Amino acid sequence: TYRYDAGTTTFSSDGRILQVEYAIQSINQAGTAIGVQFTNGVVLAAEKKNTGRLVDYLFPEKMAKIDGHIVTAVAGLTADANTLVDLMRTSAQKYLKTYDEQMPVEQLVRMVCDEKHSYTQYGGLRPYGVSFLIAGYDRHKGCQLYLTDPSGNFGGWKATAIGENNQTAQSILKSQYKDNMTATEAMDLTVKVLCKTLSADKLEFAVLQFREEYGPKVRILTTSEVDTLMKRY
Amino acid sequence: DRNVNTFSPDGRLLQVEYAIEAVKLGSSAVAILCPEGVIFAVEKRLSSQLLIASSVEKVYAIDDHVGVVMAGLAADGRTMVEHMRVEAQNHRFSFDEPIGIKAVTQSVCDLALAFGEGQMSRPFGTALLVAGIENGKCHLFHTDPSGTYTECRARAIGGGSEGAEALLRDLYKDGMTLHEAEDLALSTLRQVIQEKLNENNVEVACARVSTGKFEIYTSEQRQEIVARLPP
Amino acid sequence: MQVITASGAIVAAKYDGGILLASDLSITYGSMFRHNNVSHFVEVAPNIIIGASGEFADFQTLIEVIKSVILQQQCKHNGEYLTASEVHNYIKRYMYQCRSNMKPLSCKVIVAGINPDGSKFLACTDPYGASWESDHIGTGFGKYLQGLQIADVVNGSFDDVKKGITEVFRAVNARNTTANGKIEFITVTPQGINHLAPEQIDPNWEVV
Amino acid sequence: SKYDENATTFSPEGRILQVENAMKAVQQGMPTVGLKSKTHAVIAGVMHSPSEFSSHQPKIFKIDQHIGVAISGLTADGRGLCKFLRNECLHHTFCFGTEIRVADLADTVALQSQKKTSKVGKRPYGVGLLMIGAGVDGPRLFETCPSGQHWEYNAQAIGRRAQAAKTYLETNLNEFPDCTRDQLIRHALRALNDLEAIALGVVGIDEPFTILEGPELQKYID
Amino acid sequence: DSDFSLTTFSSGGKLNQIESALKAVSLGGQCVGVKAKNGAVIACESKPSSPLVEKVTNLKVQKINDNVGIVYSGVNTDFHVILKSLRKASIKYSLRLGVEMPTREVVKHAAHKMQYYTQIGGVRPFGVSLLIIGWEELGPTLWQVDPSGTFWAWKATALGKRSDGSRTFLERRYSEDQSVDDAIHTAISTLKEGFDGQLTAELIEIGVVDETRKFRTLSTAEIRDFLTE
Amino acid sequence: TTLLAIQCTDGVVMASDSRTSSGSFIPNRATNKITEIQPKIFAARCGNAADTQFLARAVKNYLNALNITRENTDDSTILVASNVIRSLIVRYRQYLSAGVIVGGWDSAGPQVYSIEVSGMAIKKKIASNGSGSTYIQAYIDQNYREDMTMEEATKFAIAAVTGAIIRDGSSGGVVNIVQINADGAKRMTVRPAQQPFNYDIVKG
Amino acid sequence: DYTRSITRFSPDGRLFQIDHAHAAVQRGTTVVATRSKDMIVIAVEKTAVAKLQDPHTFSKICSLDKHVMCAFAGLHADARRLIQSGQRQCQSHRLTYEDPISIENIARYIATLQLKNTQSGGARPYGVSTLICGFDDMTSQPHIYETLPSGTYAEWKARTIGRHDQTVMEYLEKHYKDDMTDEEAQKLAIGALLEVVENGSKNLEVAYMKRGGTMEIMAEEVLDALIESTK
Amino acid sequence: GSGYDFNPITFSPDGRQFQVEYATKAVEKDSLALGVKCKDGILLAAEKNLTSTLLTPGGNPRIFWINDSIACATIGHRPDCYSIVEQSRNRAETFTSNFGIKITVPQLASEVSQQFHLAHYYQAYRPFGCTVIFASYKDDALYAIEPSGAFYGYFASCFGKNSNLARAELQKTEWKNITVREAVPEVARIIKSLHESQFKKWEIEMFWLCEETNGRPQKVPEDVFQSRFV
Amino acid sequence: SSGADRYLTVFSAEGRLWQVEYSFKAVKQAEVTAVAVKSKNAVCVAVQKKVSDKLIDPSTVTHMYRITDNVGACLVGLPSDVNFIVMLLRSFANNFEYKQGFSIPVSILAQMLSERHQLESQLVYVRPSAVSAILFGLDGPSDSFALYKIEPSGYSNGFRAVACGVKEIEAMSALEKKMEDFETPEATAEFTLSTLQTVCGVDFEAQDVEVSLLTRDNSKFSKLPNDKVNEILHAVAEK
Repeated sequence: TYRYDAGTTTFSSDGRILQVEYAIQSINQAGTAIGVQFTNGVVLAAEKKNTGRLVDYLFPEKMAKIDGHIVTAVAGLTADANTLVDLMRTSAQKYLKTYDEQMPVEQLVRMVCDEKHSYTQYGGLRPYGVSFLIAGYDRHKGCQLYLTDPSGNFGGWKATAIGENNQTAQSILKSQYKDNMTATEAMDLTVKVLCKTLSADKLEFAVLQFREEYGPKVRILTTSEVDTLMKRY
Repeated sequence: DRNVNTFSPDGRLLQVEYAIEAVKLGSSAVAILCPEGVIFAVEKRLSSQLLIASSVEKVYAIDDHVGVVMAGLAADGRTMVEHMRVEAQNHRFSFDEPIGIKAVTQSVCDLALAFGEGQMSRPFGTALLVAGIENGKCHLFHTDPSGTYTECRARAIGGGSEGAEALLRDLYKDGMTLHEAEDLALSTLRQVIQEKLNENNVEVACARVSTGKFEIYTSEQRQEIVARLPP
Repeated sequence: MQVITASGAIVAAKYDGGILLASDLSITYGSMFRHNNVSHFVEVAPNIIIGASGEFADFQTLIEVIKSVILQQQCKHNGEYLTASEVHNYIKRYMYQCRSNMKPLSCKVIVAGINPDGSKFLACTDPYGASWESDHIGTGFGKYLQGLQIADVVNGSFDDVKKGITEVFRAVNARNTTANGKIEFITVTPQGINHLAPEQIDPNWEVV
Repeated sequence: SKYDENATTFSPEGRILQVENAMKAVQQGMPTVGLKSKTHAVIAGVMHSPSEFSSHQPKIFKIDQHIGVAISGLTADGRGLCKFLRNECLHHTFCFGTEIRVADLADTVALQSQKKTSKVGKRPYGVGLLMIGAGVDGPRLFETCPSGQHWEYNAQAIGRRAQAAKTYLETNLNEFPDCTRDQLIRHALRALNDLEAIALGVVGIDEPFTILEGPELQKYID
Repeated sequence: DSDFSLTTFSSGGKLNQIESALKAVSLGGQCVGVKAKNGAVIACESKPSSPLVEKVTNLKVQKINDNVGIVYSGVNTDFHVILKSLRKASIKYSLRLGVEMPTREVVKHAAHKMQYYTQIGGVRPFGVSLLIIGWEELGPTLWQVDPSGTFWAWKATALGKRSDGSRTFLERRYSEDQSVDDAIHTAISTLKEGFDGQLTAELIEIGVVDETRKFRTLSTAEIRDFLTE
Repeated sequence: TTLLAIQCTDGVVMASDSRTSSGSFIPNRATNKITEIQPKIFAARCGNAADTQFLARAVKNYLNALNITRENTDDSTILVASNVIRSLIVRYRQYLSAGVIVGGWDSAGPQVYSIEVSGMAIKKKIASNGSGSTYIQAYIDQNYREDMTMEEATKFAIAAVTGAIIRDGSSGGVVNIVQINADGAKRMTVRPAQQPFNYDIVKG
Repeated sequence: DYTRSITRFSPDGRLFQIDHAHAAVQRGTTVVATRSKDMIVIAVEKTAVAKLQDPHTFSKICSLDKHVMCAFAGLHADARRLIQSGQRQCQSHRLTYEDPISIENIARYIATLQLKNTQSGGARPYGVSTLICGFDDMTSQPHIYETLPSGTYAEWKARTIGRHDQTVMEYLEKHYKDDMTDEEAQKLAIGALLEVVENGSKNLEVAYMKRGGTMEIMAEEVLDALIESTK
Repeated sequence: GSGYDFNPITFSPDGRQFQVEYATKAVEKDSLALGVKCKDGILLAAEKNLTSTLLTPGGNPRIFWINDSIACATIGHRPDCYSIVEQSRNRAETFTSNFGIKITVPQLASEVSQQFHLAHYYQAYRPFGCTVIFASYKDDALYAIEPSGAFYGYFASCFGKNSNLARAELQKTEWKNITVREAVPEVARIIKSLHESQFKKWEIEMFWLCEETNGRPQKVPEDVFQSRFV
Repeated sequence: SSGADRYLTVFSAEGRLWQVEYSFKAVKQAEVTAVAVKSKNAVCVAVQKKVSDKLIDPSTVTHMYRITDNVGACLVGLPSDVNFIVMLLRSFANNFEYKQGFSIPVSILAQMLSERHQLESQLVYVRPSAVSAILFGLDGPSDSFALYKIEPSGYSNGFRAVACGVKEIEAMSALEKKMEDFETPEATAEFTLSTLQTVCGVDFEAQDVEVSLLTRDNSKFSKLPNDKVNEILHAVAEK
């Protein structure tokens, strides 16, 4: 009967999928996740959703390694973000299995975004209320950072920010982001943006770095590493 | 709110009636059947001069002998045309004969009510005029979104359908010639449109008994009909 | 087409008053005389009996199917039974569908009935779904050990058709290894189906 | 009104308002009359005329060699039901080799429409049938309704103007049983006031179902 | 049709069915968790509907596998669904990999199932929040999984009735260097604060992952000893 | 295997050997070939132990299914068990190679139904199955009496299964007897020492 | 599976979901496709990109095949799905038929995807208008089909989609010529987009497919030269 | 029901299934059908208020064949009545297919109440606006399934218009102490007494499953009882 | 806010499944009360038997049901839902016996019913089955009388004594106030019927109540015949 159906995959008078717009709002009310693309790699830095003196910072709530060459930061619902992270990991491994090559970052982004968009356009199910900052490396586009939203729309960003106070982080990145940054410089910029738009415990970091011989490596900074990075700032 | 399959308290399928309205919003098309064949004349609504008129097609050759002209949603009419072409070629394959005009019209109409909810989501927003040659006899049918095909001798579908019917009521006769059928179709189209009728804004076609073929008129033939028109 | 538990020969033949079917009441497991007093015929309608020669498990499957279909049509038609023609048509279709599904019923099925129009209907569907209507049908060694005894008297008096069927089943008892027991006779007449007393049809044993 | 949204929703008075809306669709169809005799059945229908230059859209259809249906309501629903009826006839002939009975076809149509009303998302057939068939069960006339029920009638009138035809049939009801095929056709034509718009399909215990229109019907128009 | 999500974003970007399921959790019976240095504890108020209830027949503190145990606050029946799913997932994990499902993997599976029911159509979210305790390489780990499928680790927690006051009480009374004994005492104390009337051993269930890495549900006798110690 | 179900006036006597044969090896010499479908429905099993045990399992399942929607659990249960075994043997005719004598007691009294490996279900007062039953056919014919009581039928069934045991390599061991009357089923085991005769009747 | 009738006729005969998909297209960025006898030029306005946004490999322009360029206006993910289907279809046409898919055929396929979404229960319409252009063969005239969210498609001498479609289309009509050269078509598209872009060099991108060639993005230097020549 | 009467699977705040009792109202609107378990058999009478005099007198059955031994009187929404009749025939046929025996009216009643219950238990279905009285003399069973699916065996069942007065009258007669042949006059008396004068032409479709029919569902011969009334 | 929470089994703003509680109300609409007492030596369930007509066959108006030969189920609630849960419990027991090879325990059957009620209270397209099920019987593996009560919510718990129906609250109060470790099955049956009679407020006759007293001598489920029920009722009236 669809009496209580919300018509999730239905346009609104303005031509917007209301469920996708509300998912975007949910993201904008979530912890800030900033991505900064430096010379060889990308620094992702997210605000943990679940913090407090009684919370145990054992795992990255928002940072999720997708593959040896791709890491992600989450803004919004960490649950459906985890679902899409599982799908992204499976897609990267399927690409590796098919081609014996690490999935190009844009293809993994396209896959997760096609999942999101399939939820926005078919099935009458709510969209994934998560925005991903997918940092990655591939031989084609070098090191990349992609911002993906619940609509399934993604774009490459040298630097960007999502979540709470994402506009302030974006403005700070515009003011201070420079090309050809070093890993240290980009980490400092991300820490500065996070602090200016918001504590090491609450914050989590992940540096993708491409070395010529070692390849692309994802390193999600632990509590102690993030504490050291914050104290450096 | 209510399902697309809802019957109104009057007993009308609300979505079918709304699809008929969508047809009423479509380009005017007039089919005139004469003992010498049947003629489609459809308005091509050239919104811009950069619009390729040849690509804006209401007339579709379903088969060598039968064709259709659309009024309403061009894409839904395209789906109906695809079904009709598949069914005309399937009939040619299954029975080694051209599909009957009634047969292909009924085939496309059986798809009209196939919409549902809880298949298509909605009725077709296009009405068809299916004119063809079956066993050397010219047949013409009109189908509405309800899936109700009725054989016609002179029908009009689209923007000026009511006005075209009023004009044909005292302009169409059962013993006209092919030239007279062309003149009547083109005149009815001109009088039930909001633009001038030239070889570019009109698409003409004929299911001709003489050739037993549904041929869509070239620019020269449309120019000839336009020139011969008295006004 | 595997026949482990086999119903033996059937000899049906039209006579003036109906169809006289005959068959031993024995099911043979291989060459063994396994079961006795097992009617190879099942009355499926008041004027329609069905017998089968060959796999009796397949005959039971078929009889269950026929009875289910007859019950369905009785529900549709206020208890009115399918005609012998309709029942045989369904048996033909079912057995051909089973041969086309590659799970054929290894039983030659005889449908002997009286159609509502009073016409004697004697038809037979082989395990392959090949079916035919005859005035007399032999299945198993009732077909082979038959000669002209039935053809010469088919549609004759009940006594003549009974005598011819008795000759055929004397041949069957003499020359069929799976022939065991008395030969039950069944008259499908417009007045119903009558199971005549089974007869021990003895081969002439003065031959020794 | 609020209960009139689905064929699955009963109203507080135990009614399916969408089924009644499909019924009203049928009632707004062209007049259709059916008559039954001991040996013949007839369905005469005033075929709809959407325009003066449109041949009257056929409503008297040929289903089985001895069954014909007059569809009143949504023509496309009637055509889908006729495809279903052809499937049932084909399967009955396949299974038993005999022509299905019009009573069995009426039962199948009733079941199909009842299914269309017992599940959401699917809609009652806007079409109502007058199916006449002369089989082993004799000549039988059935009015199949969108709700999913059929009524066996000696005579019936459905669609618009049906009241006058129904009254006329009631007046001559007791005559119909013994009336000859020609007499039955004449009764159908009288009961069904519009000539060319009137088709008339007649079936008999012996004769197959055949449709007469205009000239073929003139001998009985009287 | 069924497969339309009844958990959908509202105008404010909030899944209102998620908040409703969290409310169902908040009326679902106080359950506490406390991470010790050498283990973790999941206690919970298990006040039976009647004394005639047989406690062992429906226990809120449950074992998912040898190393992972689970308590819940919320709807008992869909907690049992989640628990069957988690035990099945850990058995599948052992079949595939020869070891019990890791604590974090059990938590991620519970979170995935809850998120699934938050997104698929025809279903409501699970009205339970799970406190899953188990060991990992770095030490004991208490985890909370919400009806939304969002999971996160805790040092101490309360989920059910009066869980805000219980969480404040844990903030005040929880310490990092607690032993499993002290974690059990802290969980019992938190239950006492979140429970009115005499808090006895039969009214609470305690599960513990201790130095041995194995989850065990303390019997009523052990709970009595802890209450009297 | 030897199976011999006798429907007596006062009950059903289902006798069998206990020998499962794997070629010339007896993996199970104390085989219970008469499976208890229900307290008074038993399935003497002949053929592939896997197939016949699946048939017993599936007929228990089908008899429980029969009782999902009814309260007269004791009605037509032997007949339904036979019908179900027949349907399973026919349906799995390619796969299953199994013949079941389903005998016992229900509301309809004592009933024995032999479902042959072909899937031919027949109600019998004396049903026999298995390679060993062959050797006792004439014996049964000359020693079975329709008037045998459950005691007389039990003695006769023990003697017949003992003859089949002696003569059949595939039949051997004890005689598993099930006596099903209205009051229930009693199981007996006639070990070779208690059997009426042994190998010494062969040529003597 | 979800099969709600998302797209249904309104009482006035309009598919409001198609209207909302058109609104989504309008909120999409402007594309202009222009044709010279031996060239097809698609100029798309780059969305306002900050200094922090990578401007490479995110153009709205795409190649459905070595002979088929595509550009879109509207929801980027809807258009991504359409482009994926269109590329799969071009390869599928090559598989089924050795011939490359005709621009009419591929434009029909994409418009039929949009039509199916307007007809499929539980499927939102594609909020995407697609300018699908290319050459059927070496000797075939360049084609520029525009497929709308409604699933209708029409060939155009020059067309625009997205925001400012009115203004860009007016510019095209004022400045279109029957036999424009490659340079003239490039200038037409570039100026048509220049009228409604805050910056010429930055906000504007161009991709041209010459006869017997593949999709080719304009060099920034050559694009700037053409922009300055237009101004 | 303040919105609790549109979805069949929706309970009222009081636990009422409003769609189910609307189906029950559909049953109540229909002409009364009553079964009586007699000593010689079971007699299913069904009042047929012929709306049109043109209806075939020997047609429009309210009582249907389910088996060679099971009849089904129907009350309420005739489409649902015949849908349930065909589903009961299918249930009996499937029962024979599974178990090889004929279903019993109690078991058929359970299996068909399964479908009744599915109507208002799973979404997307409509409650069956019908009560079905299955009578079998072989089973000595007279089980009525109500639209909810609540099925009960009856000594004398009755549903439809004036079914309360009909039940009261059926109480006055010890049907198991009388035969179906001598129960026919009593049942016809009850139906005629409770019959509404709004219909001048009407019938009493009377089936019986008795020793005379060998338990078969047989419409009572017109010689025994003339169903036609004017 | 949409009203799905009050018509479907989705949580309300208070996190309550309104349809589940309305199915509790529908259970109470059965107008009968069931009291089950499980002692060490027996489990007696007594559910008052109300027949609305004299023309309804009383044997068909039952709330005791054989699930398995061992497990009985006293189902209180909507008669259609009661029949559905009877057949569902029987199917659960049959599937369990087929997969596992032994008769389903009362505890596992209760858990399976709880899972069905959980899928009803979670799947919005499935109604909560308005049945309070008192599953009972002698579990052989423990050789002890299991007595589980499963609510329409699916809340399943083993009980030393439980009640369902209209007077479930009063019956539960009486049970938890006067329960004992009764020494004999006769004592258990007397207490069960006395509690039911007291809470119902009507002196019962055997016809007016169905009693299933599963003892170790008779562990198979069966409704006690009216003579044994009358003897129990006389014993109750004896004190």
